[PDB]
Amino acid sequence: KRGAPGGKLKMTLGLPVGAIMNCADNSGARNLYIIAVKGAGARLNRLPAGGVGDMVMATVKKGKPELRKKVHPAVIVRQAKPWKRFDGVFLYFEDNAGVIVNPKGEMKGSAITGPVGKEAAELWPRIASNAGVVM
Amino acid sequence: MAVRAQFENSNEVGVFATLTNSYCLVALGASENFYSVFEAELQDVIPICRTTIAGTRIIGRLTAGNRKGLLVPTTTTDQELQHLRNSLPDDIRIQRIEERLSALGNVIVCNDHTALIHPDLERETEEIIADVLGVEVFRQTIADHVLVGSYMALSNQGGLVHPKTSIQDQDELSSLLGVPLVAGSVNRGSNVIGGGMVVNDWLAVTGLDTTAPELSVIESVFRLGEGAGPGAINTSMKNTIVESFY
Amino acid sequence: MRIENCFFCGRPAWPSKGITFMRNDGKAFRFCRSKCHKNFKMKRNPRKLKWTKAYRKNAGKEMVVDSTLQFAARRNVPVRYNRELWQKTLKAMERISEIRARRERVFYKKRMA
Amino acid sequence: RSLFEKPVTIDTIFEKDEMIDVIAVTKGHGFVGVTARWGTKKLPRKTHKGLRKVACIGAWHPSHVQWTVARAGQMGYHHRTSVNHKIYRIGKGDDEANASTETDLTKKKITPMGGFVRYGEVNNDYVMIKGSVPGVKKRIMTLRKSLFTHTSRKALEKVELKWIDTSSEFGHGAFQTAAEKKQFMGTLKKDLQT
Amino acid sequence: GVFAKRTMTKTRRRLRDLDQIERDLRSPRHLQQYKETKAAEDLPGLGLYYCIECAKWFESETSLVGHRKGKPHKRRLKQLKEGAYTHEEAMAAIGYRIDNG
Amino acid sequence: AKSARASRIKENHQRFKKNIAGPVEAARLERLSAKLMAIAQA
Amino acid sequence: SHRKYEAPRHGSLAFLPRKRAARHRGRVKSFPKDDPKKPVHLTAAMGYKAGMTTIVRDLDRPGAKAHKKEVVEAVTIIDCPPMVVVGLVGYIETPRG
Amino acid sequence: IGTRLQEVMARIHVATPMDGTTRETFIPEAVKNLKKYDKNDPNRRVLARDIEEANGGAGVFNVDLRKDWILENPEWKYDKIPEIFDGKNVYDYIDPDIDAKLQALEEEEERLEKEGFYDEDDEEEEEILQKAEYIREQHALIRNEAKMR
Ligand SMILES: [Zn+2]
Ligand SMILES: [Zn+2]
Repeated sequence: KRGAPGGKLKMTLGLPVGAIMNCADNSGARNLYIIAVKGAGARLNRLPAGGVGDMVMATVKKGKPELRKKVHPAVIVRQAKPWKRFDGVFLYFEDNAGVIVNPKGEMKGSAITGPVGKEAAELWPRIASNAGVVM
Repeated sequence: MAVRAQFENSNEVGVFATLTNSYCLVALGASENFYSVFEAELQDVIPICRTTIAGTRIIGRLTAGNRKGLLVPTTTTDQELQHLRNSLPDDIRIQRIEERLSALGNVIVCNDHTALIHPDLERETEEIIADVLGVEVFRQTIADHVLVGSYMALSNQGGLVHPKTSIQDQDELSSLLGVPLVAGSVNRGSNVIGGGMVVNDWLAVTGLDTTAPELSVIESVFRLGEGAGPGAINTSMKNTIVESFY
Repeated sequence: MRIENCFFCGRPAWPSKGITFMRNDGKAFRFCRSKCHKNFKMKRNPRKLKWTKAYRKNAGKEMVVDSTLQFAARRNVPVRYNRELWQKTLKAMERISEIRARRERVFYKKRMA
Repeated sequence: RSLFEKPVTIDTIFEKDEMIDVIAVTKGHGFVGVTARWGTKKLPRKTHKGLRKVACIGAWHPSHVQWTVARAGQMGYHHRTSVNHKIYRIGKGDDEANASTETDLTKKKITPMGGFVRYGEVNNDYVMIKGSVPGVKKRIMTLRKSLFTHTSRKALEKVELKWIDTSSEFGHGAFQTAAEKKQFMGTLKKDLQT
Repeated sequence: GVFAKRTMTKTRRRLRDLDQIERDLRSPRHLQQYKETKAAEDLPGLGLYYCIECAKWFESETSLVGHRKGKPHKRRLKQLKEGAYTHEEAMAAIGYRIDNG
Repeated sequence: AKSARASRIKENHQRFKKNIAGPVEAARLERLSAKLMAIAQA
Repeated sequence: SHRKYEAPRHGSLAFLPRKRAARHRGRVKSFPKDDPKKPVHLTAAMGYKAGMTTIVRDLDRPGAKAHKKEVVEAVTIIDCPPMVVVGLVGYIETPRG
Repeated sequence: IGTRLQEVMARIHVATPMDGTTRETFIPEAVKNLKKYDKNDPNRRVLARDIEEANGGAGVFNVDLRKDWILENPEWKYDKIPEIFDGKNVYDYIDPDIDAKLQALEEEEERLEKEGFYDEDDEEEEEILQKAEYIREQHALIRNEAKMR
C-alpha cells in the first residue's frame, strides 16, 4: 500500500516540492524539506504539491544528526495557504508543519506540538490520538 | 466480554468510539458494521448514538465522559449537541466546554469515580469536569505522556496503561485511582491504549490486531467474563506473558 | 447552521463569508471580510478603529446595559427538543426585537439631546 | 391546439430534484491570444517577437499550417450544451417567502439586497440550478429534459435546503434583510432628522 | 525602517500577537512553551537577553537596556497598558455572553 | 480502469436505468403531464 | 525525430471551430427520444439568467464524507416567467432527414 | 536483571491499591438476563447491518438518525427544528425558563410606559435658524466668487 490516503476531498495544495516546513513532533527534527508528494500525478513541468493530510517524503535539514541521512515519510498537519472545507469555511494556519511517520501512518515521535488539521486527524488515527488540539 | 472489531479496516477502536456505563457513542460511517458490533454486544441495555463532532468522525478522541456526564469541545455545533441531547436520557448531563486543548478524549480519562487530566488544562475546565462528571480530578502523566486519555483505558474494575510505565508509577497511580493497574499493549504491540480500545465495567472492544495474550491480559485486568481477575496475570498467565513479551 | 460574528468588527458572519485564522496556541479568529482580515494582519486595534463595534462599545455609543440583551447567549448545556418551547421562543424573539428597537431609539435620543 | 394562446409555467414542465440540461451562448471575450485561448505555456522573459505565443507552429511536413495548431482568434461567445444540472428549487413569483426554508423562518424573496447586479429583481417564478451555466446575466437560457435515463444517485437524491443567501452581491454584504441591517446598525442621524 | 516592507504582511513574516504577549507576562508557563518552540543555539545572545513586551531577543544586556529607551518598546508598553483586544471583549462589544448553566 | 464505452459498464448502466431510475422518472413524468393536462383543458 | 517528453494536446478538437455562435439564442440540437407509451409532455423551456447566490444543503448522500452534514454550494438563479404557446409545427420523415 | 527481563517483570506486575479498597461498579441488571448473540441462531436479534443489507446495502441505505430520539412527545421526532429567524440564532434564545423572563420584561415595559420612558416632546428659534442658513449660503456664494476670480 502506497501512502496516499483514500476518501480525501479536494483542497488547495499549498506546499510544493522544495518547501521547508516545521516539524511538529518530538522526534528530534526541527524542519522537513519536501522532496516528493505521495499520489502526485504526471504533468509536464508541474511541481508535485501537497496539502494538510497528505503524505510527503522529506529530508531533515535541521535537527539531530541521526535523522539527517534518511528520507522520512511525513504527514502535513498545518499549512498557511488558505483552503476551503465543505462547510464553506476558508481557513489557514499560521505556519506549515508536519510530523514524521512510517508508511503505515504510525508516528515516529510521541507528542505533537500545536494543533493539527481536521483532514490530517481524520485520515491518520495515530495523529488523532497524539493531537492535543484539532482545528 | 472482550470483542475484537474494526472501523473501516482500522484497529483504532477508541479513536472512533466512546463507551461508558450508561451510553455508547459511535462514529457515523458508510456502513453499519461498527454500530452492529456494539449493538450485538449491548442489546438495548444502554443507548448507542451515531455521533459527529465538529464535522469529524474521531469522536472517541474528541469526547470524554462517564456514566454521569458527557463533555464535548467548543467546536461542536448546536445540531450535534441537540442530537446528543435528544438521544441520551436526562440522567446524563451534557456540556460543551471552552477548553483550549479541545481533544477531550486525549486530555481526559475517567471512570465513574475519578478522572485524570492533562496537567495544562484550565482551572475552570477542571471544575467543570468535577461538576458534570461527579468525580475527583488529578493532574497526572503516564510514562511522561500528557495525553492520559490516549495512553490509558480505565474502568471501575481496573486500568490498562502504557507498557513502558515503571512499577513505581503503576503503584502510585493505582493508589491514586483505587483500581488495579496493569501495563500492557494492544493491537499487536501498540502503546496507544486509549486510541486502541474502549472499555466499561462489563465490555471491552479492542482492535482486530490485538493478540490473544494481550486480550487475556485485558480480560483479567477488566474482569470480563466468568472467573476473570488480575491475579491470573502473575499466577496463571505469567508464563504466557513472559514468553509472548520477552 | 448558525450566524457567527466577526472578531474584528462584530458584523454578522453568515456561512461562506470571510475567512478564519487558526493560531498555533489553539485559537480561531473568524473575520467577515478581507478588510477586517487585512487590518488584523496589519495588527490594527479594533478598539481604536472607529467603524467597529468594539470602538463603539468602548466609547459608549452602543446600548449595553439593558434587559433585552440578556436573552441571547452561547448555550453550553443543551435542552431536549420541545415543539411548544421552540414556538414560544420564536414569539419571544420577535417581541424582544421590537422592545430592543424602541429602547435603542430612546438611547440614541438621550445621546443627541 | 388545446395549449394555443395559453401560458405554461415552468413547474408544469420541470420539477424539483430533476437533473436537466442548459443550452446557451457563452461569455464573449473578443480576439484572444494562444495563451488564454488554448492554455499554452508562456515563453521565457524578453523572448524575441513576443512570449505569449507558440514557438514552433510547424517544424515538420507538410509545408503548411495544420488545423490542430493553436492560433489566436475569437474566444467565447460559443454555443454550449451542458448536462446533468440538478434543480434545487422551483420558486413561485407570487410567494413572498420563496427564499425561505423550513429551518430559516425569515420571510424573504430570492432577490439579494440591492437587487441582482446588472439584472434587477426576480419577480416571477425562478429555477435554482446547482452549479454554473454557460451564459451570462440577462441571457436567454434554454432548459432541456435529459436525453437519457440517468445512471447516478445524484439524480435520485432529494434536496433539502437549510438556507439561501440574500445578502448584497454589490460588495461584502453581511445582512440578509434591510430590517436586519437596521437592527444591527441602530438609529442613524437621518432617522432623527426625519 | 522595516526590513523588506513589501512582504511584511505575509504569513511567513508574522510576529507574535499582543494578547499572546499579555499571556506571557501573566503566566511564565505560556512563555516557557513559546521558548520551547525555539532553538536557543540559533537565538541572538544564546537566548539570554529577551524582552517579553516586544517578544524579541537581543545580542547583549547593553543592547536590551538600550532598546528599553526606544519608542517601539514604549509603544508596546502603552499598548499593553491599554490592554489587548480579545475574544471576550469581542463578545462584550456585541453584547453576547456564554451560558454554562 | 474500465472505460465509459466498456460493455460491462453499459450493461450495469442499463440495469440501473431499467430497475432504479426508471420508475422514479416515470412517476415524475406522470405528475408533470397531469399538471400540464390540467392547464391544457382549463 | 520524436518528441522527448509526452504531453497531451492543449484543448479539445471536439469544439472546433472556435468561432462566434451563429445565433444568440441557444439551439436545441437534439430532443429526447419519443415514446408513444408515455403521456404527452413538453421537452423544453426558456428563461433568463439572473445571477448566482449561495445555499446551505443538508446532504443525504450515503457513502460520502459529507453524509448527514451541511454543505455550502453555489447555485444559479434563472428567472422563468411563463411562456405562451402560439403555434404547432409538424415534421415528417424523408430519406433526406 | 537485564533491561529486557526488567521490562518483562514490569509487564507481569499487577499494581493494587494499598488500602485494599475496591471501587463500586455499575453494571445494569439486564446484562445478566441478556442472551448472547449467535449468527447461526434463527431467532437472533435483527441488527442494523441486517436492516442495511435488506435495504440496498452499504452506500445506499440511508440511516434514520432521529429513530432513537427520546422526546416528551413521539409525534415531534421528525420535526424541522427552527434555527434562523430574522437574522438571529434560535438556539441562542432557547431557554427553559423563558416565560418568567419574558413576563419580567413585559412588566418592566409596562412600568417604563407608565413612568414615561418612551414619551416624545419655537418659531423664533426656527426663524433665527433659517436666517443663519441664509447667511451660510451667502458666505458660500462669496467664497465661490473668490475661487472663480
Ligand atoms: Zn468584520
Ligand atoms: Zn521591549
